[PDB]
Amino acid sequence: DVVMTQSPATLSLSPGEKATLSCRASQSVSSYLAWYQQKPGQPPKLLIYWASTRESGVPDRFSGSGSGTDFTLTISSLQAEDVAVYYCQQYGSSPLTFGGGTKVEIKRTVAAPSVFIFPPSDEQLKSGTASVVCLLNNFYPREAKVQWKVDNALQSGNSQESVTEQDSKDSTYSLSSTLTLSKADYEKHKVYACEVTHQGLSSPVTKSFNRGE
Amino acid sequence: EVQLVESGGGLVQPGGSLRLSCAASGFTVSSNYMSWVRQAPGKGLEWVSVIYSGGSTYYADSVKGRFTISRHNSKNTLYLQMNSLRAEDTAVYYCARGYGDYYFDYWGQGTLVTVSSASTKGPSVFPLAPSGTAALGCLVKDYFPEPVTVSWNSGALTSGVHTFPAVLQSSGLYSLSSVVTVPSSSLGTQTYICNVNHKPSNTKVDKKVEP
Amino acid sequence: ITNLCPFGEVFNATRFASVYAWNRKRISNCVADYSVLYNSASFSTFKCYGVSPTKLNDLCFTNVYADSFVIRGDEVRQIAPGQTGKIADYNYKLPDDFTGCVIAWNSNNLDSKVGGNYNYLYRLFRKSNLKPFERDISTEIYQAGSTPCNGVEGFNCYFPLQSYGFQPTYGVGYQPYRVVVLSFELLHAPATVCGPK
Ligand SMILES: *[C@@H]1O[C@H](CO)[C@@H](O)[C@H](O)[C@H]1NC(C)=O
Repeated sequence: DVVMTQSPATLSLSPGEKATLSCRASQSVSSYLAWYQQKPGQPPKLLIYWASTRESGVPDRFSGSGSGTDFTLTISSLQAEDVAVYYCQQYGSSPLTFGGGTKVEIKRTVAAPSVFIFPPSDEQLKSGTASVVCLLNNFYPREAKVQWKVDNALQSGNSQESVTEQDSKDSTYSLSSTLTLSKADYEKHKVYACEVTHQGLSSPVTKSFNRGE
Repeated sequence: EVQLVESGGGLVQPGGSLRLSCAASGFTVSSNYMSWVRQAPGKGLEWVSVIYSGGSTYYADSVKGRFTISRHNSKNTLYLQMNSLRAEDTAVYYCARGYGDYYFDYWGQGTLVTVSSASTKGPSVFPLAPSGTAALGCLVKDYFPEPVTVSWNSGALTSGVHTFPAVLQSSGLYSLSSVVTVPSSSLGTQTYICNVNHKPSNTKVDKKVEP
Repeated sequence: ITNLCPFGEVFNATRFASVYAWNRKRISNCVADYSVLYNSASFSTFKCYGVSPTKLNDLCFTNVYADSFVIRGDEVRQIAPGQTGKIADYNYKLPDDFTGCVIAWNSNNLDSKVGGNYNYLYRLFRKSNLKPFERDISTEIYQAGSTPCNGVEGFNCYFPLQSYGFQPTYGVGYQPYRVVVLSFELLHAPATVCGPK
């Protein structure tokens, strides 16, 4: 069967540049190729079909070329709302197979995070579970480090991180670190701190709160 | 003008059965090529089945003999019956109109099919206490399965709302935090209520967040 | 031995037809040497269903129908009894009780063109599958959305015929294949097609 390989696996380019996504088939599939654009939390949208012909309603910056094994999808000018996953899909062979997908990222300017820390609610604390939430809001690049201090305690692996997808409006990320404790293992410490290290910060930002207030 | 609205997704035990329905508007499914295409969570798209304009049905090798694509012509509706579901069939399914099983110009919104032996559990919602600007939100914890839809003030506030993707805990249940940044002018004067909605457990939580 | 059947005017024809408008020639009132086809090295596919291949020189039929067209390489398997596909449903359907021989050979050196040969078409859209041995050359617009599509092409109104692009650099399975389907059908009229004595 045709094994449909996309390169590169991820692509990060500043806006206004030309992006070239390469797709390669294990066999020769002629011009029987389509390209799809899938936003996060949104169905895929057909961009081009027959490896060159644009779908109506697709803007003119998308184009395609190639034949047989090698194909290219070209975005002539990357803009803010093109943060999506792009799939090449053959339909010459009898089983329709999609590609692995290429995630396209936009290089905006470096933005320092806005950092908040949220204590556990008291209605949560009577269910035996405590959750402290450290929120990093509108930062770029994606690489940030969140270290938890519990009156300077060497915390290791007790937290879970969730990162939103890159926004189509301003190309910034948001991160949430959740630290989970037992209720009798919550109140043995007084002051909690979340320390964040990021490229856009000259010093690591520490946000702390007290249990007693 | 063309819309494809799906239903029937939910939690199902392994070896169970599930009947996905795709209603269509703007075209007749009795004279069009229709496909079901699934996407594993975190992985790429995979074509499942196709029904032709004349009624010929084809299936992928991993789903042949288990699934059954059909349509019911007098109501513009496409069905996918699934029997003996295994563990790797947990996926988001899309119904898609095709140009002769070549390319899919119109896609359905997609519905999630979860195959596990776990039970459906209603979420627990906890407020996040806020401290220019300030962030406030609510944490949805210990639910199964996806999705939980969080709106703010009956959907009237969509600016600055970050709904984080759910993470799998070591206990097997999911949790997501929904936050929103509000300036301090309306912080003490406006009440914010996050509508937590869970379709599988039928859970509606209108938990107000207050300073 | 006199008046051999004109298989040279069918197999060695200069221009073949497309599969939506497949040609039919009524081979009758002649004697047919089938073993000059079975011993020909050119034919890639030679499948006889209702009849053994070497027994064709002995059985006598009242007429043969030769249906000639051009399809893709991967679509050859659909020219068989009981198969299903685009060609089987909407272009050329064989019956389940089909007696005859399907012969297919690669014609990449004839029907392919460097700029693409768009002279060969196949029907893509139809409301229902064809009956066996049914010809449908209608090129009317396909009403796919049941809007008031009053003949004019556009959205949800597709042209039913798609063109096979044929180029010499294509892979096997996209190259053109000439297919001749011989259907030996035996009505209770006196038989006139036999083998050599
Ligand atoms: C076509 O012509 C070649 C050479 O002229 C011949 O060998 C072959 O038998 C012919 N095909 C027929 C008669 O079907």
